[PDB]
Amino acid sequence: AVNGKGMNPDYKAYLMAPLKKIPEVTNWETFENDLRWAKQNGFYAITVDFWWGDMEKNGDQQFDFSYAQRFAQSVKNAGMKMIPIISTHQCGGNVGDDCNVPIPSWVWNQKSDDSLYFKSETGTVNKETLNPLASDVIRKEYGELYTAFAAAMKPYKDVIAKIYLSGGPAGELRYPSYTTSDGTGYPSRGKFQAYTEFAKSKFRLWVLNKYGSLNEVNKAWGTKLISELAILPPSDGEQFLMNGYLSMYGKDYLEWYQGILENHTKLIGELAHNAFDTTFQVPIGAKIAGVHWQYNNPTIPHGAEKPAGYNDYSHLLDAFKSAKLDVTFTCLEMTDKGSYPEYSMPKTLVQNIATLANEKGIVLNGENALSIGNEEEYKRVAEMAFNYNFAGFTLLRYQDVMYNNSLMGKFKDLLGVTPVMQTIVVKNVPTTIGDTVYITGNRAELGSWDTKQYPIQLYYDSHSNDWRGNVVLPAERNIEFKAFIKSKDGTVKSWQTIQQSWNPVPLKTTSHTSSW
Ligand SMILES: OC[C@H]1O[C@H](O[C@H]2[C@H](O)[C@@H](O)[C@@H](O)O[C@@H]2CO)[C@H](O)[C@@H](O)[C@@H]1O
Ligand SMILES: OC[C@H]1O[C@H](O[C@H]2[C@H](O)[C@@H](O)[C@H](O)O[C@@H]2CO)[C@H](O)[C@@H](O)[C@@H]1O
Ligand SMILES: OC[C@H]1O[C@H](O[C@H]2[C@H](O)[C@@H](O)[C@H](O)O[C@@H]2CO)[C@H](O)[C@@H](O)[C@@H]1O
Ligand SMILES: OC[C@H]1O[C@H](O[C@H]2[C@H](O)[C@@H](O)[C@H](O)O[C@@H]2CO)[C@H](O)[C@@H](O)[C@@H]1O
Ligand SMILES: [Ca+2]
Repeated sequence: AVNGKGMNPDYKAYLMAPLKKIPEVTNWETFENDLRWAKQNGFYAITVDFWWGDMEKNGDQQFDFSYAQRFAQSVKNAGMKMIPIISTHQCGGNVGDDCNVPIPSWVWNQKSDDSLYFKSETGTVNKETLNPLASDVIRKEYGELYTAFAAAMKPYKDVIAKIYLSGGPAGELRYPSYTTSDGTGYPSRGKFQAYTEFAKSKFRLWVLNKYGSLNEVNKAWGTKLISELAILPPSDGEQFLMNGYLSMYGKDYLEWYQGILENHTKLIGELAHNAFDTTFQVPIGAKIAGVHWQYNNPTIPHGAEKPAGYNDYSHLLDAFKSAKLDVTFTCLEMTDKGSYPEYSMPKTLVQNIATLANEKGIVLNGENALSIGNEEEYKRVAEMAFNYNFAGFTLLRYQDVMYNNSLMGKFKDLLGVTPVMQTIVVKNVPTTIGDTVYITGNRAELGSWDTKQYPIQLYYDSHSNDWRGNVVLPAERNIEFKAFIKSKDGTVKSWQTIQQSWNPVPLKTTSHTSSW
C-alpha cells in the first residue's frame, strides 16, 4: 500500500439490503438462510435503510418501529450484525431505486414560507429531503426521530455494529443538483439550488454580516451595487462556472453554499451522538457522493461538483472530523476517462479523497456506485480498498450475489477477506548503505507487482542481520511475492532469486522465512 505500509487490519466487507421491505422480496425464513450464506462468504454485516416515511407516517410523534424490530430479530437469528441507515430522504427518483417512499407529508405543513424545500436556477422545485437551511425544523424533527429510535431498538443493541445518518438526497451530504426534471442528469452540468426566497435572504444576511454594510461589500467585491436587494445568487450558472468563480464574489458565494452543508454535518452529528452514544456506543458515519463527471471540462471546470456543494474537499472533511463522524465515499469500481462529452475522472477523485482523509485521521469506508456484473470490477475495488487504507467496503446490492453463485464466489476470493498479521523474514540480502528492502506480490493487498507506489517496507534487524516486518495479509488465500532492493534514489537495484509463495496464508500468526 501507499507509503510503504500494507492493508488496514480492521477491514470488513458489508452487504447492502434491498430498497424494499424483506416481505415484498422473499419471506423471513429464506432471508435468514441467505444471511448465513452471506456470512460464509466473508460478509460481516448487512446495511439497511429504515425510511422516515414508514417510521413516522401518520403525524408528528406517531411512531411505528415494528418493521425495524422484526428485521433486527431475523438478523439475531441468523447470527449477523446490521448497520441501520436512518433515512430521512425519499426512496424513488435516483439511480437504481425501485421503491417509492416519500418523507412524511405533514412535515411540509409546519411552515408557510419556502424555507423547507429547494428551487433551482430555472425554477424547478425539489422536495426529496429537507433543506439544511431550515435548521430549527431539522433540530426538532431529527432530534425526536433519533431518540424514539434508540428507545425502541435498545433490545437489539448487540446486533447493531454501526449507525448511518442521511445528510441529503440518496442518503448523501449534498444538494439535489443532478436530477431528471431539472435537466441536470449525468453527464450534464449541475444547476445551483439556492433560489428560494429564504435562501436569497440567508445569503444576503451572511454577506452583510461578513462586511457590515453595502459599502464594504462593493469595496471587497469591487462592484457597484446600488441597493442591498441586489446581493443575489448567480443569475447565470454557466457563466458563473466558466469564470465568475474566480472573482471575489465567486469565492464568497461558494464559501456560503458549501458552508451550509458543513454546518448541517455538525448539527446532525451532535443530535446523533446525544441520542445513541450511551445506549449503543457504536461509530456513527455519513456519506459523500462521487460526482466524477465534468471534472476536467475546460470550459466549465468541476462543473457538476460545485452545484452539488463540493468546492473544497479538505474544508468539507474537517466538518466530519469535528462532528465525530466516519466517512463513506460511494464510487470505487470505475476507471478514469477524461474525454468529451463527459469529462469523467472517478479514480483520480477517489485517490484525492482518500489521501485527505488519511492525512486528517478520518476512518474511511467505500462503496460501488453501480451494480457489478463482472470480476474485473471487483479487482479495481480491491486495488483501491487495499492500497488506500479503507476500513470497509459495502457492496450494492443483495440480489447481485445472492442469486449468482459464480459472482458470489469471485467476491469471496477477492473481497470477502479476513486480515491477519504475519511476520515476513528475508535472509542473505546484499544490502549496501542507503538501500531499503521492500516486498511486492500478486494480490492487491501486496500491491500487484508494483514497485513505485505500493510495495510494503521491511526493516533491518541488526542482531540476526536480516530484513523483516509484520505485514497484514488475506487469511487463507494463496499469495506469491518477491523481495527487492530500492537504492538511496528510488531505483530497483535487484530482485530476490526465487519467487516465494504461501499456499495458503495460515489464519493464526506465524513467520515465513526465506533467503535471497
Ligand atoms: O446519488 C446518485 C449517484 O450519482 C452518481 O452515479 C452516477 C454514475 O456514476 C454514472 O456512471 C451514471 O450512471 O449516473 C449515475 C447517477 O447520476 C455518483 O457516482 C454516485 O456516487 C451518486 O451517489
Ligand atoms: O441503500 C443505500 C442507498 O442506496 C441508493 O443510493 C446509492 C446509489 O445507488 C449509488 O449510486 C450512490 O453512489 O450511493 C447512494 C448512497 O449509498 C438509494 O438511492 C438511497 O436512497 C439509499 O439510501
Ligand atoms: O450579488 C451580486 C451579483 O452577483 C451575481 O453576479 C455575479 C455573477 O454571477 C458572476 O458570474 C460574475 O462574474 O460576477 C457577478 C458579480 O458582480 C448575480 O448574477 C447578480 O445579479 C448580483 O447582483
Ligand atoms: O512485473 C510483473 C512481474 O514481477 C515480478 O517479476 C520480476 C522478476 O521477479 C525479476 O526477477 C525480474 O528481473 O523482473 C520482473 C519484473 O519486471 C514477478 O516475479 C513476476 O511473476 C511478475 O509477472
Ligand atoms: Ca417529530
